[PDB]
Amino acid sequence: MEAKAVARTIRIAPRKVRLVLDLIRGKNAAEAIAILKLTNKASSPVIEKVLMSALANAEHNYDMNTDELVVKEAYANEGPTLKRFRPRAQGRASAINKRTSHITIVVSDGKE
Amino acid sequence: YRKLGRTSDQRKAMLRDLATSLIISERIETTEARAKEVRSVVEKLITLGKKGDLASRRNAAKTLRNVEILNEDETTQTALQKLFGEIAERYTERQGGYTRILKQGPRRGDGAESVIIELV
Amino acid sequence: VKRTYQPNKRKHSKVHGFRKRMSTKNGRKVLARRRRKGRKVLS
Amino acid sequence: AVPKRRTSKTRKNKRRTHFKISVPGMTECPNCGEYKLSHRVCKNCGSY
RNA sequence: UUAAGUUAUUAAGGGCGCACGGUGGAUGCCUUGGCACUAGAAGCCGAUGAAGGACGUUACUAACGACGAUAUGCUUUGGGGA
RNA sequence: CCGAUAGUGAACCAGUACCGUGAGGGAAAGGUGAAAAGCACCCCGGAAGGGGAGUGAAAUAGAACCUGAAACCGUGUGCUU
RNA sequence: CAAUGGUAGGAGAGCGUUCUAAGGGCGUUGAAGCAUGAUCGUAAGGACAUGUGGAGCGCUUAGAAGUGAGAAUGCCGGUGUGAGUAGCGAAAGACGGGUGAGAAUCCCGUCCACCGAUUGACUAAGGUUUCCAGAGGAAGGCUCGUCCGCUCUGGGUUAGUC
RNA sequence: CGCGAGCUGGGUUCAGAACGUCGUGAGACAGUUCGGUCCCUAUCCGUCGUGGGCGUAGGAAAUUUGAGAGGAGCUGUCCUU
RNA sequence: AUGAUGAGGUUAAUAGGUUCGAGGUGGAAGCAUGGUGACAUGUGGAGCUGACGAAUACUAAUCGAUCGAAGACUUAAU
Ligand SMILES: CC[C@H]1OC(=O)[C@H](C)[C@@H](OC(=O)NCCCOCCC#Cc2ccc3c(=O)c(C(=O)O)cn(C)c3c2)[C@H](C)[C@@H](O[C@@H]2O[C@H](C)C[C@H](N(C)C)[C@H]2O)[C@](C)(OC)C[C@@H](C)C(=O)[C@H](C)[C@H]2NC(=O)O[C@@]21C
Ligand SMILES: [Mg+2]
Repeated sequence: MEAKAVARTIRIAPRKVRLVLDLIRGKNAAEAIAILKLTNKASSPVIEKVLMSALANAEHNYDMNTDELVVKEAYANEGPTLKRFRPRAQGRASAINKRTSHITIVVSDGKE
Repeated sequence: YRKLGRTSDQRKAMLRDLATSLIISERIETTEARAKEVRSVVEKLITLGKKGDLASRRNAAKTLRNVEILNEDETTQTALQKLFGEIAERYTERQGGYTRILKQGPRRGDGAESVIIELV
Repeated sequence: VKRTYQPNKRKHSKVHGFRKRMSTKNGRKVLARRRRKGRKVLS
Repeated sequence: AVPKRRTSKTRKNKRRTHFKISVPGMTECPNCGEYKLSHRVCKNCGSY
């Protein structure tokens, strides 16, 4: 029915990963893969791999064959942020938040 | 024409170097803008080669870099000689073209549309 | 610009350093406080 | 030259309504059936 | 059909409710460690080299204890018990 | 009397990170489970991760590990514009 | 039958939090916390049910207090907004081949360019292992990274005359 | 005494110095004189341009009237009569 | 600025190249003659010529994909 695949503490700020996931929401598996592999953004390779894992999970665990799969829902939410600093002018230091992302994708057969 | 995000001396140099390298390899990979701008330079050099008179040889020597190609059987000859002995004959009957361009997908480090400019 | 602390091992160990603090009673004091405090670098 | 007040969540989400990435210009490749970008060479096959 | 009049639909996005996630480390429970005392010891250590250190020491090896070239310990007298 | 923003500055290799030329100043940081039983194998991936299977009473107890609030960030939508 | 706006302020009655004494109770057949709900009292507030939770905690009377926070440009810790904005720290790169999961960014080659009283060679002060050869890619490199002054392993400094 | 998050900074109003005057003195004078650091990446309203969505009871391509709105709006000399 | 606007996508002159020309510059190269040399003369208004005008599919706009109507009531005339 539903296959799950998650990538955690990915090193991409969640605002940036969500821009690519706003395309594969609700599309077919083949079309979704073609989008990711052709969208020229940074997060795209890391998501094409979370999708891949879900689909493999589906086949190997549920016999859910990949020709009928649709990204039921796919989202991304914040992760354990890493705090750093940049030496700025006049002795002052400003902060730099290197963020992360918890990418989730679930693909469904639409059935029960 | 285009400026390629670069000065005049650095562009003159880049265009002629890219034209030479194309002549060496007969197909190269680069970004669209520079392919679109080397197209004319390489096409004009081949024209200087379709005549072969000493004037055109001397005049095409301005652009090409001085490079040496090792052909099969350890035979050696320079870019001018290639242009005027192996490429003039190939396009003696064609009245234009001389080059094609095949767009490719964006590269990784940038969003630059890489292309392959090849001698047709 | 020439900033402060142009390092120099000899002067560092001359103006400071164990034997210099052991040369004056007040020098003997700072070692006393630093041991009471349990410091690891005494001079 | 400093924000006189906060930009509420409403205003924030409102401004970024038009801030989105477009689906790629992809078409199916005639030799292999895999998707490719239009006017580019298929990277899976290598055709036209 | 034509005139006049009236009224949906829309949601790029937003709001409000609700559901489910994340982030974060409040709260509750907990104690290794502290705080204030009481009663009794004890209230001098050094040229016999002190107090405090530095280097070392293990089968292998950095740190912490312990130890000192007899070094991750030796002897002896007693206690004990795999 | 205090229960981890408290109680020592220090429950944890703390007068230590660290800062200062130096006197000196001076932190932050406890909690898996009863038992480590600390996840044999398989699947995607270069790996990090994950998803099954298994351990366990429990694995949204999987080592950043008890409970897990709010700010904040998302994904759906019933009613609205 | 009369009275009941109220600030500085006076008076009175109370609700709550921790602990203690005693009495009486509840608890893996699920305590405290946490979340939700359309419940009760005049208020401070009190219950009940359902979920998570995996061991303590209520009630009556009375005692004691580190007892109630929304403001102190308060302290500590988290997370916002500005915003996918400013910035990416003086400069010339191009292309072929190779390596890899991945390459404008790593290795080799050709061409081109910059310095050249120096961006070259030595040697002091200072720093101490940054030195060398393999290997790795979390983190650090203002991007990427197969690379490195980064990480792991093993090595490397030889004087009668300096 | 419009306008410095649009500009200058000559005057004036910091610290230096000097002359005249006052004060025993330190110093003083709206008395002169030479010199003297002008920071800010625009959130909102406002304004100048430029897109997308939706509505105009079907979906469209072109030509349009004009409810309104804005811009202009100055004037000399010579000759003739 | 970007997006818009406009000219075009093979049943094609939209851009590049090729050919011819306008305009600009001013006598290319190699020869032969003359000079000891520095140079000069003829070839030959030659040679070169970014955006400007025209012709030509030689090269690239090849393949394909997405969005987009079926027309409400009420009343009056018809
Ligand atoms: C570079 C960035 C920094 O900006 C600045 O320096 C700017 C330039 C400065 O502009 C001005 O000078 N006025 C505009 C120029 C006015 O000319 C008239 C002739 C005069 C004079 C005068 C009089 C007395 C004294 C004095 O007595 C004395 C001493 O030593 O005692 C020292 N001198 C120099 C005096 C000189 C800011 C903006 C200044 O504010 C302004 O001052 C005034 C008090 C009031 C102004 N308003 C309220 C009317 C105000 O707007 C401050 C004070 O700066 C010194 C800003 C404060 C906040 C700072 O400290 C920041 C952090 C700066 N510090 C720094 O590093 O970044 C800065 C931003
Ligand atoms: Mg500095």
